[PDB]
Amino acid sequence: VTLRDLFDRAVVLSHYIHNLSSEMFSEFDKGFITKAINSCHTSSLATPEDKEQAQQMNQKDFLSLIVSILRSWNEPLYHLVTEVRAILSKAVEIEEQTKRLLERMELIVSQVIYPVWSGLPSLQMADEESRLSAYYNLLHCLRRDSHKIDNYLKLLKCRIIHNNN
Amino acid sequence: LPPGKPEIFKCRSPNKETFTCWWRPGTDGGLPTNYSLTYHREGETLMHECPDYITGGPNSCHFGKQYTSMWRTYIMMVNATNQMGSSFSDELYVDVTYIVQPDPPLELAVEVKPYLWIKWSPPTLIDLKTGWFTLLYEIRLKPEKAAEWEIHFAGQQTEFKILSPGQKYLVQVRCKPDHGYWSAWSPATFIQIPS
Repeated sequence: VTLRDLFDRAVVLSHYIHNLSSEMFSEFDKGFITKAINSCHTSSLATPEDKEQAQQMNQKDFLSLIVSILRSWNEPLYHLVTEVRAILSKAVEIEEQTKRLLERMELIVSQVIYPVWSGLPSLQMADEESRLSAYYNLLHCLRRDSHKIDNYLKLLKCRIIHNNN
Repeated sequence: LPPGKPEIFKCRSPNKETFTCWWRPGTDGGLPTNYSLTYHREGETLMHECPDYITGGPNSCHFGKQYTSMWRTYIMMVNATNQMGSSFSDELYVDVTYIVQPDPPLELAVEVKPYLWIKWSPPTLIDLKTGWFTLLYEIRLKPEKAAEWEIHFAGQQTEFKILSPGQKYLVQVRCKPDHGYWSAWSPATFIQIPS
């Protein structure tokens, strides 16, 4: 129930999520980086890109964001699995955990509007070239967003339950 | 007579707030009089040039915190030029998020009380307190003619303790971020254990 307990739990989840998406993206590789440029459905959002912008952005705002970003990803995560059926294995893992994290996340907000993902056709693509571009973009984007959430959570924890110490 | 296709061979951020890249003069060609580094960022058409050719030293581009964003790809190129001609490095796609490798830890001290007590500090100019950076540490140590080292992982702690004979120990500590690269080991400290 405690604003503590929860934060501790969130970071634990976020950090674990970012790891899986790394390794999954990593083994997935086995020049696509060129088409991954501007390909993420969260690009639209106003996320802080700096320590200096993260600090300048308050508790409320910062947390809505986090929930949007997480809400945004159950769609693609789900179709990623749906479509797909170790590369299968990790995806089913990420879907669960993000679900638990958004849960813990929605708890935090009570005590203290999100972008749609439409790259589905693109995953079910006739030509193998395009297919792989769309899968690569997906994964690269998830690695990015897992990282960002993790870092944002690690941050707010320090800010609120540790007054920056 | 004209350069010398160059290579941007590494980038590194020591703290997610600034970063630096480095290039090598090219696979044989003439002596480049001048170097140029240009880049763009994703979500942007606008072409930039290195903000800072000095602080990183020889053949380097240093991006201050004013030019550093986490989570955004940088597409980069070095131009090498002569009175005779010029060549362009390959484009380098680089993301600050995945090139984090901190300095080594500072002020490794060892005290000898039934145990020995190791203490260190973060490298300077990391921002740990705020949550932005998260730093894991690790400790190695060895008697003086030992084949193999002994490594003890110490998590986010800035201190640690071992239980051992009457022997001289070299001890080193390194650090990594939650996700990224191990720093280099710090310089060794020495401690004798009495009887």
